[PDB]
Amino acid sequence: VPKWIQLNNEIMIQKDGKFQFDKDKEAVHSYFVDYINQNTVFFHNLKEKLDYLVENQYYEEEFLSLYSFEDIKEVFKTAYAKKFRFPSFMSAFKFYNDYALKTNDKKKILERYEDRISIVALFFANGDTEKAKEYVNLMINQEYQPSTPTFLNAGRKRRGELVSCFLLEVNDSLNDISRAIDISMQLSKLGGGVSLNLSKLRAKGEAIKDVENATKGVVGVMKLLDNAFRYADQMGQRQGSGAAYLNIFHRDINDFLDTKKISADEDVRVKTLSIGVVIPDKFVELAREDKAAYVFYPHTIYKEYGQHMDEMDMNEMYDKFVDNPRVKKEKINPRKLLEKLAMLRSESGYPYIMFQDNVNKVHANNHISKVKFSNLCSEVLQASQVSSYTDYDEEDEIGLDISCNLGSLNILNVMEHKSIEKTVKLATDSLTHVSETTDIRNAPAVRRANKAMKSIGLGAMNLHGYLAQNGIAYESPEARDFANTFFMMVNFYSIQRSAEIAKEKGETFDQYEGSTYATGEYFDKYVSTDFSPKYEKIANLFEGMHIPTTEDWKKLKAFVAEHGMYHSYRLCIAPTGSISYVQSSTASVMPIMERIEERTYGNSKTYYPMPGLASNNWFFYKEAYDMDMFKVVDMIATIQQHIDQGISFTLFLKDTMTTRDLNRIDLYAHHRGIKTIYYARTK
Amino acid sequence: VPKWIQLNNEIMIQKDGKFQFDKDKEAVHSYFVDYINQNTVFFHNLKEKLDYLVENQYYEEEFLSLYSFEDIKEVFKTAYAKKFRFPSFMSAFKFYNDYALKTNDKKKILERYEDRISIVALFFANGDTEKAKEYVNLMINQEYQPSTPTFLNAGRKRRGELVSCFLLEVNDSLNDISRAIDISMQLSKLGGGVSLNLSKLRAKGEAIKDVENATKGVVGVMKLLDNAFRYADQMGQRQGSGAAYLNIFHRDINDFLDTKKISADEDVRVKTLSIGVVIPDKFVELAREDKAAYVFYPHTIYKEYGQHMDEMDMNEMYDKFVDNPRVKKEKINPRKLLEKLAMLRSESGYPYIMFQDNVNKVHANNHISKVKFSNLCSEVLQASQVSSYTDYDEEDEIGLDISCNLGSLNILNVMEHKSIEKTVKLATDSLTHVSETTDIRNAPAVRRANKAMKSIGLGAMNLHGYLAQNGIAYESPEARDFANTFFMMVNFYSIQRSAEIAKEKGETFDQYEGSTYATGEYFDKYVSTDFSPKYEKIANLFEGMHIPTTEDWKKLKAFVAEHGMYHSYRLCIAPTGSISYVQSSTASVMPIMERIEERTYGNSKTYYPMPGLASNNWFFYKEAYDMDMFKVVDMIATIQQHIDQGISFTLFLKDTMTTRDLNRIDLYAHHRGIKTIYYARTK
Amino acid sequence: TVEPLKDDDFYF
Amino acid sequence: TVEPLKDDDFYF
Ligand SMILES: Nc1ncnc2c1ncn2[C@@H]1O[C@H](COP(=O)(O)OP(=O)(O)OP(=O)(O)O)[C@@H](O)[C@H]1O
Ligand SMILES: Nc1ncnc2c1ncn2[C@@H]1O[C@H](COP(=O)(O)OP(=O)(O)OP(=O)(O)O)[C@@H](O)[C@H]1O
Ligand SMILES: Cc1cn([C@H]2C[C@H](O)[C@@H](COP(=O)(O)OP(=O)(O)OP(=O)(O)O)O2)c(=O)[nH]c1=O
Ligand SMILES: Cc1cn([C@H]2C[C@H](O)[C@@H](COP(=O)(O)OP(=O)(O)OP(=O)(O)O)O2)c(=O)[nH]c1=O
Ligand SMILES: [Mg+2]
Ligand SMILES: [Mg+2]
Repeated sequence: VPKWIQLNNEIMIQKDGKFQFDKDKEAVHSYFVDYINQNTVFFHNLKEKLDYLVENQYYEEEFLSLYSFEDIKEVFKTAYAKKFRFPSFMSAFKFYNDYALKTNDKKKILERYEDRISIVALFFANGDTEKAKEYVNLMINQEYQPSTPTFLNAGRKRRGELVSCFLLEVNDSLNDISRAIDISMQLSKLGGGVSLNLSKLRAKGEAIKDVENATKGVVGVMKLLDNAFRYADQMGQRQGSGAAYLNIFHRDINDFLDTKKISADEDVRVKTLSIGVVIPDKFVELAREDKAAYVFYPHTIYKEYGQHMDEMDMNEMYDKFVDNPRVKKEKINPRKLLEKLAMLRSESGYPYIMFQDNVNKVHANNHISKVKFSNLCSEVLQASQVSSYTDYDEEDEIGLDISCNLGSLNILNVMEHKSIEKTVKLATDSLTHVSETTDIRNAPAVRRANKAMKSIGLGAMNLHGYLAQNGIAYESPEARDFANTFFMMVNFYSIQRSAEIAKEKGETFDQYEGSTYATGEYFDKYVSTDFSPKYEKIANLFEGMHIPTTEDWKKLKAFVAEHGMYHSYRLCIAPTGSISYVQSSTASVMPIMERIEERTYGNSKTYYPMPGLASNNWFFYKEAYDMDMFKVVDMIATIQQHIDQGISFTLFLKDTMTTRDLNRIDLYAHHRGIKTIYYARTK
Repeated sequence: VPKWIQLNNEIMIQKDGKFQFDKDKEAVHSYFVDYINQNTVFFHNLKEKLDYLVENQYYEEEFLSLYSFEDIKEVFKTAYAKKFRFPSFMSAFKFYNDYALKTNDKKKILERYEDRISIVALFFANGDTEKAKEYVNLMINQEYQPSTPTFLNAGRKRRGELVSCFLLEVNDSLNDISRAIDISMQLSKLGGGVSLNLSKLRAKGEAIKDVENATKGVVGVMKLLDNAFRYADQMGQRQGSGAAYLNIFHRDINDFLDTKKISADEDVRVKTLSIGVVIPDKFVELAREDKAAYVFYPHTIYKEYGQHMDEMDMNEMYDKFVDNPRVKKEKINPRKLLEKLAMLRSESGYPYIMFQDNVNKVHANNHISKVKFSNLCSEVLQASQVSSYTDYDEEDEIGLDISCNLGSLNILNVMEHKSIEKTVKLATDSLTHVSETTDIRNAPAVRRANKAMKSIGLGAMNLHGYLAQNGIAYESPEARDFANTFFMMVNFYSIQRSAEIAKEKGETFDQYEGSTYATGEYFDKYVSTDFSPKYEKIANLFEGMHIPTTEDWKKLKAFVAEHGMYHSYRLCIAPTGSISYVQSSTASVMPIMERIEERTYGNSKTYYPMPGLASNNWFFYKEAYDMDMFKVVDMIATIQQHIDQGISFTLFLKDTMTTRDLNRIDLYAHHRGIKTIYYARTK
Repeated sequence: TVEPLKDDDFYF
Repeated sequence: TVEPLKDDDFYF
């Protein structure tokens, strides 16, 4: 057993009835001194290292060619001047096992944390040395963490795409289904997760060219997609992961849900495809009143009205569909369907829940389209337009797919440095650069939507960590007050940066004029309401930082009306799992699952205490399974009111909880304005 | 129990020690008088019936509009002038349950046999009333039978494609694999069987973009294809059928064969995909000498030589591949592989066996390409060129994909009418019309190859029926003598018709100049050898018909040299599964499986004696399982010397035959020039 | 543990 | 049943 691993395992060995938390610093120091320094390649100078990395097909020479070697040396010195030290063994282990560049044989280490940070900053700056230094300071201070794809692949010749989340609309035709399979395989080949909307596919038993009962429904396409994702499993290094979304009013909803039953037959069972359900307010209203509900055949609706069922307003068109003899529908029990969803989530954690009306009542780009589904992580909520892929030698009608490149603010580090504005603006710049340099040449809708909408996702992490290290309970009203103020500030500064970028480039996103930003309806609550902390304790946390007021929001509204917005979507809180160890932070805005994380790496078990965990803050590091999910919903709803996209919201359930408790949590989240529910985790 | 079923079931009730074969005429008479005449939609005259059929979206008006109604009436009168009577219950039952046009509710019969034949003749003639009458006489005499797709769909608005056999080349890339899946689904949607060549795909454990052990091999692509064919089930009435072919020297050959093992894991099993193996002479030579053989990784060969492994001559390149260090190969036992093939064919009847050198030593279009694989029925053997499907917005490099429309001569009726030449020429004209009227909108390579090659397949059926009804044993030398003479005459007249069509249209098939027809190397054996019957009994069967001599073949060779050839391929003997009942003929050129065919339709069982079966010829109707498979191989090889494409050759094995017997049968077929082996049927 | 909704889980 | 192929099985 490695010496550092033995030191780490001493964490759990109680001394004086207390965990030996100081053993992790010794564990990380031993890990470095005994493995990392030994296995780190030696280079006489930075010039030689850069030459070796470029010539040996490790780095892309184009982005490094925009700087004189003096500027590159200055940037690397800026990264190294901080003398950054990993506070725990797990942070350094995760970095040097996942993100640190290694020789082609995976035997030696070519990049340190400073080297990766400097390369990422130089890639972001796009030839600006001062901007590169600012990015280096942001990342080395760990105020901002680029998403795993960007952090790992930026500046590397043999790299996947820096965007890893894609949403695909599928039209009701064989050409569209085949193109969807091809695009999913192409995108999974790039390492990105693919979410597909299957609500426009006709249900099982529908006619194909005036021949009845010919359609296999969404389950056959689901089997096709599951096999496609299994085949394009990223060369075996990471199994292909895809998500399928179906509106609850789709006739195949019960068959769609049954694909995740354990007892499901292997023919119908889908193994590697995640499933989410889009629930309009109409379904919740029907279930609340216990009224018999109907699920519709999409193709009958399309023929009767000329539009897709998910392209129409269900809250208004449900009665018309029920009263239309030319629309085929199946009677269902809405409460039975809700209970089936709860039981399926308890057994497997699926499906994801998207509350469509919660998403679209605040959606700023409803003129472009309503939000119909989410991504594989359930935090992407953007307008999409379905593409029409025609026969060979015909012209395809390319629509708008969804993709956003992610980055996370480190809430603890941002608050400690009092740099919400600067960090948010720099992260927005880096995400804009990543979006601009991204070009998928096998997903026409994805490429077109990336060019037209310029969507980015700026997330946050270490909310529970920051609160616990400041003596604030995650479920307390003070925690919600802090989240309200912090995310209001984040939204304000991201909007300001988007407007500044639009002014500098003299260009907004496609169809901005019809958005709520253009009309000013977006800023109504910000100009009419105040979001400064209501608790003196929280207000003190923001000392030295300007909290935007109603006057500031009015000025920002006027500025946006004058100059517009560059990004259709800016903020989305993704789960941010792997890089949380490197950042030494709690994942996303969710509460911690366990105070100390027990992991197995090889035959050696590693112990990871929650970042900042200690005797004096043990009580504030309350585990998620012990919290009231209603309070977690309150926190997420407080945060979600300042996020234009969704928040990846996992539910942490105890094994004693019945399906009724899960249903109550779902209904409260829908009541509280929650947009999506990611996972039902049971302890 | 219907009266006709009761009469038919009286066949097996032996009276006086003999079967009551005369009950079938009574059975068919009762069937007609009590079901068909009752359930036939009544029209006052042909004009009203045609107007009703065209108005109700039954008959396409494009082909009918080419004729004045007087011409259509004359053609229909010609069809009815024969007073055609179905000789057995099964023929009429098959026609009126599979091919007769029925109302949309499937309750009434709109088409009689004469109406269907007249519609097909009008479709063939393309406005030529005399040509239409000739086609009506040809089909009503049952000398020529259009294939099930052409016969069923011709002249129908709802009709699918008249071509049903498709061969696709798959290039070694994700784009090409996705395009192959899409094209397979598109062609299955049309109801045609799709065969894919997987020999170009790199083996499992090969590198993708300098990333080793990333490729999943041909079995992952096979799983994708199996799911695609399962999804495109053609309404489910006929499950989607696809075949995958792999070269025996491919690395994945063992895994390719393991997909058909019953013991195979379900994640590897491919339920709906038939598998064929392409065996070059090199493999047989290696197994004969018991030498250790190697299976090669295709991508290593492609990188080393810039050409695909299956695009090279293995008999010339095997030693170079073995001696080349840059080529990756693993050792195998050729005799163990042959035994595994025999065991798999005994257990499941798979894989199909294609003897590549047997096919390509007589292939006339080796300049275009060698024949690398076969179709789902194992009789299509044509040159193919793989396509290069590139990224979206990139132009594709469309190759040549194989397809042919099928027709069968009725040997018994062609010999009774002494109309080999006229029947062959009319069948060639009809096949050419079907080929010219085909346009596949989602298979660019299929459509391009159809335009360029103009390949047709003219088969034959009722060989065993004709021989038995003439006192000739199937395995006897006289049977092979008759087959030799008859198929030599068929080849002569099909070549003459192809040359005449080329002269009339002024065009040959693409790349005809480099073919063996152009250089005259095709006619060497015909100008040097006489194919007249060597037995007086056989020579008498051809009395009244002119048997081409060496002088006639010299004249035809000169004529072809002058005018060229319109078709790259003319003759292929397909199984002719269900349309043989309508013609009251034995299936293809294979020997009959049973003397009396017992089948259960609905809840009543029916008996079908072999056509012409009686006490006098009972012994000549020897069943295939009782036949010496060596004599069947001899007969098929005799026929195959006059067929430019392959022949669907099913092996009929007794349960007592060991795997060594099957291996010996395959080795004798390879020795005798057999191109393909279709199925291993065990009694 | 499957338990049914009781018409009050829809109100908060 | 399964029996091996002998050398004479490749000649006719
Ligand atoms: N916790 C840590 N995180 C990251 N790097 C570390 C850590 N501990 C040690 N290192 C690396 O190991 C090197 C040697 O560590 P050590 O504590 O012996 O340094 P030193 O001689 O005291 O000086 P300095 O740390 O300023 O370089 C450090 O320079 C740093 O590169
Ligand atoms: N075996 C058969 N095959 C095809 N059609 C048949 C057959 N038997 C009867 N029919 C159809 O049923 C009609 C009535 O048959 P039936 O034998 O009673 O006729 P018919 O009055 O004796 O004279 P004809 O044989 O000239 O029709 C026939 O005219 C023909 O249309
Ligand atoms: C071809 C085919 C389609 N489908 C389903 C998937 C598609 O969403 C749906 C429509 O297929 P389409 O490709 O749109 O067929 P079509 O356009 O020719 O017929 P229509 O005019 O009615 O649109 O049918 C199957 O389930 N199985 C099949 O084999
Ligand atoms: C993308 C991908 C390809 N493959 C297989 C299918 C193809 O036949 C083969 C080649 O893939 P390609 O799509 O051709 O990959 P590439 O051309 O970018 O890389 P290279 O030039 O090195 O070939 O790899 C997989 O098995 N899994 C995958 O995820
Ligand atoms: Mg359609
Ligand atoms: Mg390639």
